Amino acid sequence: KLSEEQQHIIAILLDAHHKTYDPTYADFRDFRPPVRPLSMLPHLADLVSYSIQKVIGFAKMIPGFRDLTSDDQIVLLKSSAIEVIMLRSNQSFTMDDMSWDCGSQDYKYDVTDVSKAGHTLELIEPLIKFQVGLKKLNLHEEEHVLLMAICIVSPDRPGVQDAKLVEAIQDRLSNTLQTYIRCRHPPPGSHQLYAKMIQKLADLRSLNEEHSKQYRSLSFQPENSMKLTPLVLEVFGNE
Amino acid sequence: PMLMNLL
Ligand SMILES: C=C1C[C@H](C[C@H](C)[C@H]2CC[C@H]3/C(=C/C=C4/C[C@@H](O)C[C@H](O)C4=C)CCC[C@]23C)OC1=O
Repeated sequence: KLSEEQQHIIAILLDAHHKTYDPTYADFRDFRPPVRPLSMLPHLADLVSYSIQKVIGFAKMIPGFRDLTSDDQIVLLKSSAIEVIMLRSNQSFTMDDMSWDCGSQDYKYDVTDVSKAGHTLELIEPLIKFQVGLKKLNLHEEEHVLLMAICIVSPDRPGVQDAKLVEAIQDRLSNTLQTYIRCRHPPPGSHQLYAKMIQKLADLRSLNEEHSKQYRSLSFQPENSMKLTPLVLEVFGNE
Repeated sequence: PMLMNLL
């Protein structure tokens, strides 16, 4: 059974996500337009930079997150940002044609579009696999916002100074997720759900290292870095 | 850091 406290955590996270994820995708209008070699780079940089902003907003609402030192906040967000973009995008991901569908043809991103941002099949192949895996878990929105939160507040990130504090927050988050599954997620959806979810977090780590490699290689070309946003360069292309 | 200011 969920405690009041645990219910309080979920309500907050659903409100946090709903404040920061717009399923009408109305803001996409503002991005540099998409063109269908590196013709999708300006549009997809804009999309990612916006999504970083939304992720920061979400992260801020996580119970305990604001109470961390400023430096630890930055470290958690810099390392997690792309992983949460990948988690959050599953909500626009469709298994009919393996694409992210954001309401209109112009904001429908398939494999070729991701390659026109400059990325290779070595990233794209595992990314789609991940999205199929995650979509087939049929997560409750409660589980989806908890997984994003647990992703962010990871004590085992390089650079983390107060790991015991980060861990204290993660555990409250983890036990909440675990208790939700048992008493609120019906079987056999509940069958091995938690371990599979934890396994997704490992996949993201791996996906992250492959994003980092391809991001470094591409944004070394100053012509490509120019096409980025200041926040992207600050979050990805820093240090 | 504009990240710091978004916090
Ligand atoms: C300039 C880039 C592109 C690359 C993006 C990677 C390859 C992936 C990760 C998630 C993918 C997508 C995510 C889709 C959305 C739309 C919506 O669901 C909101 C969500 O925040 C999101 C980013 C579709 C295009 C390629 C993306 C951005 O990383 C970079 O640094």
